[PDB]
Amino acid sequence: VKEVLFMNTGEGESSYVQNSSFTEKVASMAMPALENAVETLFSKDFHLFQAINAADLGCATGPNTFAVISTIKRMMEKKCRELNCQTLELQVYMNDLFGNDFNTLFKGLSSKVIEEVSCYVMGVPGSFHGRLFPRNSLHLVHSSYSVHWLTQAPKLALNKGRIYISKTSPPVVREAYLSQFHEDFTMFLNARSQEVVPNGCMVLILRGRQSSDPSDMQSCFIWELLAIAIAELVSQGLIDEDKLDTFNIPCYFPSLEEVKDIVERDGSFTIDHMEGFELDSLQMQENDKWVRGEKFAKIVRAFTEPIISNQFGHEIMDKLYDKFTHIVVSDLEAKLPKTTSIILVLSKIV
Amino acid sequence: VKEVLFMNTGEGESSYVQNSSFTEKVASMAMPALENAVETLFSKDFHLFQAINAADLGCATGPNTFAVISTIKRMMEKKCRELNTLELQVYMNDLFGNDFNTLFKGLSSCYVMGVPGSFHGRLFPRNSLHLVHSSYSVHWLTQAPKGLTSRELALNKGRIYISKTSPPVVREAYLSQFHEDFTMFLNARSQEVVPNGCMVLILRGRQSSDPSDMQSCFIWELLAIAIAELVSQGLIDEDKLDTFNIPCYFPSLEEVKDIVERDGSFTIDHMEGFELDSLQMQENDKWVRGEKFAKIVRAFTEPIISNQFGHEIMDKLYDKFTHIVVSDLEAKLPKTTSIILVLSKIV
Ligand SMILES: Nc1ncnc2c1ncn2[C@@H]1O[C@H](CSCC[C@H](N)C(=O)O)[C@@H](O)[C@H]1O
Ligand SMILES: Cn1c(=O)c2c([nH]c(=O)n2C)n(C)c1=O
Ligand SMILES: Cn1c(=O)c2c([nH]c(=O)n2C)n(C)c1=O
Repeated sequence: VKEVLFMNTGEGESSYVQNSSFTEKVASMAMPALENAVETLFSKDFHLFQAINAADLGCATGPNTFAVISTIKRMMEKKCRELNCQTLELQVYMNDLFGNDFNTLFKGLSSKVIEEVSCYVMGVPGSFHGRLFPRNSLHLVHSSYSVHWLTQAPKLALNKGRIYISKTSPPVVREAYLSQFHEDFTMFLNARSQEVVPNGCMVLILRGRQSSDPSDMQSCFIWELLAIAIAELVSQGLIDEDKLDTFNIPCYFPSLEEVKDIVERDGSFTIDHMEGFELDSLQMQENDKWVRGEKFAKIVRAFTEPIISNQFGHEIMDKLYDKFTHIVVSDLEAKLPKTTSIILVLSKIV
Repeated sequence: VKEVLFMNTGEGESSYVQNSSFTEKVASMAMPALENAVETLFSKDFHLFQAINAADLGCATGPNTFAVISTIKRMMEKKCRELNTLELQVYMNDLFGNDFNTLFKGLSSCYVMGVPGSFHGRLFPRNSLHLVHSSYSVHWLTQAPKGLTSRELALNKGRIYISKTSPPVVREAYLSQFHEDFTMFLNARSQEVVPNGCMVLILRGRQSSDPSDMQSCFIWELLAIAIAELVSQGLIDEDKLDTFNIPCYFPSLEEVKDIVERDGSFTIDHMEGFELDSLQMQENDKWVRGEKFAKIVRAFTEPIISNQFGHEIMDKLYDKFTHIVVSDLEAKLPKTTSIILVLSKIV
């Protein structure tokens, strides 16, 4: 399951790295959260000797992951100047599933090194649902749009005819995802529990929703639209529907209260600061519906192609996303509901 | 060179991972050297608490780097029980362009991480390493040795390494460079290894103490002729074979010592040499056993050579290589001398 989850490898031509415009803005909207978090590590005083270990979980191949490395070093070098002490060292651990194209990210990481603080970038392949780093190895943890991806799909059963929680899917389809996120998030939080230094800090950003029920269009339109495009191909006979009935995507966008309660029960890290914000799903600067759709199709296909192609096949991929782009521009007039995101800042209690 | 050096990236059939034939034997001989060093770290006692950091500097995409990790972890498993809750952190280090995807594809308490970059510079935080390993990686320079230019034409015309048909300065030139680059490796590593930490490094060198001995440099010699013959055919430019010199050096046992002596940070617990057959030689067909030697040569020299002559004429080059090895020498070459060197931070 984690053996086939990742984003478009390479390159970048219509891959993940080229189509990372939206997610870069989420980091931009949550950059101060990191900046404050770095300052707290300096207020801790204990982390000033001798080296500070930070890590980004779920870095893909895209240009977003060294954005935060830049802010961490910049902020660190700034407070390094106030302390008037050139001893600060920084080791950064970039984490993603094995299937990820590290060479593309490495080639990207190769350019930005090459200065008060030295920076050491290491790559850590593997799932973050288990333990990745030795005990008390991390002062700071950062994660953007990677937490919501589940360990496994929630569990002749059926979620007809969708790949996700919808208005057309009652009722354990909503409940399973809820308990499943609790299942996966707990592993994550608990695996971190032994990984982060006491009084450490944590900054998590994931895609969620403000609605009480996730079947609302704003919450689940990506999967609802994907579910339509695959279903229409079944009408054409290109794909068998019983595969669509069976396939549901291992991912989940939760509400803030659900997310809080998830962190509360496991009293490892107290919630320093939580917040929910909605960005315009796509820009929206183009008056051409095809332009808005294509830019949004290529970015949606970018982070969904490998996980979907596993179930439906490499070959038919091109036709599905073309049908998906079409119903966005023509059927939906290049207009989509807002996209909620959740800034989640924690600090280990032990 | 740091940008354009990597082993053959991929997974078959010319990839270095499929061509680990020779190196897996060297790792076997240095396994006891590795076995002991891992145990001396336990003798250092302080390393019991709390987690031990190991680093392989030069792991390619081949499976040989897992061979080193497996024994660190397995040896520790026995040491902990007698001592009665441990953790190991292994860093895989290599240049960029290294098929870490292939590396990590072959990959899948012990937590391993990938560290891209040269070991001629800083790679790890200060006082963070207890044990460091590097097999057949250190003898690569960061550049063609200085002093092969210009004077103002020149100089190793027409070969790619130290040979008989060459001015006396090339022996000094290659020894000059290696000294400089190795110091930086020792200099950089001097500030990462914990005090009384351990460092086990493996490279190949000469036993003849003369750089131009056929035994010591047959690989580059057999290549140099292989390139040269294809030059006569007009297939490859002539000036290129002359100007280009390979960024690698095979030091003597005594020459290694000085380098380590000059830089007082590391002391020598042990240092030895062992010569292995360049090929087996357990096979009867020369034309079908020299190819395996030809394949593994192509596994680590294709990218560094394709860079200067283009990948366009590569296939014909190693075709002559195999021909030279299997016809001229009748599939018989001098043994490859390998060097085990065990060090400790003098702090
Ligand atoms: N269980 C898991 N363990 C480790 N990484 C995971 C994971 N589930 C999803 N991911 C990774 O999380 C990534 C989200 S895309 C990365 C988001 C952001 N643009 C950035 O560059 O940081 C994907 O590459 C995916 O491989
Ligand atoms: C659910 N979700 C998105 O919606 C999204 C992602 N990156 C984008 O740019 N978008 C829009 N990823 C990574 C994802 O997980
Ligand atoms: C110079 N040189 C070799 O000659 C060699 C290597 N691997 C082997 O199997 N051989 C023989 N490597 C890694 C190397 O750099």
